[PDB]
Amino acid sequence: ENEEVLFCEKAKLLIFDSDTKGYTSRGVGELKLLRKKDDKGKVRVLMRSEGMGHVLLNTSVVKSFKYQPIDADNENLIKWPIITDGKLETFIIKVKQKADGRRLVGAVADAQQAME
Repeated sequence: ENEEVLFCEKAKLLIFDSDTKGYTSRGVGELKLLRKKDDKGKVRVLMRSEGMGHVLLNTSVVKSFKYQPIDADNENLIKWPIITDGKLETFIIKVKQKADGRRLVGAVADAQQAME
C-alpha cells in the first residue's frame, strides 16, 4: 500500500441520532490517519471496527474544516465535520485519553498545513 500512518489509536465513533436526540456509539475500532507517500495532498481517516472488522469510517481530511475537541473539558472527544450528502454533520471521535485527543488534533492540523 501507498500510505503512511500519521496516527493510530483505538477510537469510538459517535453519530447524532435524530430519534434519540443525542449522540450514539456506532462502533469501536482502530482509527488511522493515512497520507499517500507520493502525494501529501491526499489525506484520509480510516476506521475499522473490532470484532466484525468492517469499515466504520473512510473519509478525506478537508482543508476547510476544523478538527477540534468538543470543548476544554472534553479533549478526548474530537468534532469531525463531514458532508453527508446535502448537509454538514459533526461526527465525534472518542479516544480514551485527553493526550490521545490532543495527538489526533495535532496530527490532523499538521497534515492540513502540509496539504497546502
